[PDB]
Amino acid sequence: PDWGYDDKNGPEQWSKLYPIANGNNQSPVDIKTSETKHDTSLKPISVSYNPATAKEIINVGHSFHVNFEDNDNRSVLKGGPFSDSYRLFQFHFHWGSTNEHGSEHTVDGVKYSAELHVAHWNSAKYSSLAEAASKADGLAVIGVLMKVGEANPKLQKVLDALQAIKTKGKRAPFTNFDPSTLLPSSLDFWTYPGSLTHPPLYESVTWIICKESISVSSEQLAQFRSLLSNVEGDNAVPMQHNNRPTQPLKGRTVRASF
Ligand SMILES: COC(=O)c1cc(S(N)(=O)=O)c(Cl)cc1S(=O)(=O)c1ccccc1
Ligand SMILES: [Zn+2]
Repeated sequence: PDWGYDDKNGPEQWSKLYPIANGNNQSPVDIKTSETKHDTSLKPISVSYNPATAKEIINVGHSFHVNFEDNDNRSVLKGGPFSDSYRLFQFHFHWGSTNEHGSEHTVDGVKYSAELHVAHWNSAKYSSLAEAASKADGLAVIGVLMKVGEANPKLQKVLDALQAIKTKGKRAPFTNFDPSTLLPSSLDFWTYPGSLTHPPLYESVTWIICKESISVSSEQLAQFRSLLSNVEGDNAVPMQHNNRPTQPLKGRTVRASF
C-alpha cells in the first residue's frame, strides 16, 4: 500500500495521498477532561455480542484484525449517543514502539501503551460496510486504553492465535469469542465525532472512549510487535508500531456520559 507508519509513508505524510488527513473531524484526539461536556441525553452503552459470530484473525501488514461474521445483527452495540443499533464487524489493537506511548487517544495528555478498537457499522441505515464506511453516521468504534502493568489473561486467546498469522496476508479461523470480555468492568465513556485513524481516514466514526483502562503486560505488547509486516519468505520486518498522533479538535466537543 501507499501508506504505512514509517518515516517515508507514515502519518505526517498521509495528507499527500489522503487530503482529509487535515480535516476537521480527524482521530485520535487528546481528551482534556476539564473541557468535556455532560449530555443528559446519552444513555448507557449496551453491548450484546454473540460469540458464534467470531470468524477469522488476519495479518493485514500494518496490524492484525479479528473479523466477525458480517451477515446479520446477532452482535450489536446500542445505547450511548446512538438511536440505531450498530453491527459488530471487527476488533484490533494499536501499539507503539515503546511502552511509553502506544495508544492513539490520550487523556489529559497521558499516553497509554496500547489501545483496543471494537468496530461496528450502521446496519440499520445502510446495507453494507462498503456503503456505511464513508457516511458521517456510518461507523462506531469503542476504544479502550491499555495501561502497561500486570498481564491481562483476557488477551490470551488472541495472543495464542498470533503464531498462525505471522506474516502479511496470513489468516486463520478464530471462533467462539465475545469481545465484550476485553472491555473494562464499567462502560462509562466519552464520545466525539471523528474518523478512522489510518487511511482512508473517512470522517465516519462515532468514537466511544471508555473512561476505565484495561491492563496489558510488557511481554504481551512484545507479542504484538513480533508480528511481521512482510510476506512469508521475505526478510522479517517486525510491526513495531501503528499508532497515529492525536489531531486538532477543531471546535468539536467531547461529551461525557458521567
Ligand atoms: C483497514 O481498516 C480498519 O481496520 C479500520 C480501522 C478503524 S479505526 N482504527 O479507526 O478503528 C476503523 Cl473506524 C474502521 C476500519 S474498517 O471499517 O475495517 C475500514 C476498512 C477499509 C476502509 C474503510 C474502513
Ligand atoms: Zn484502530
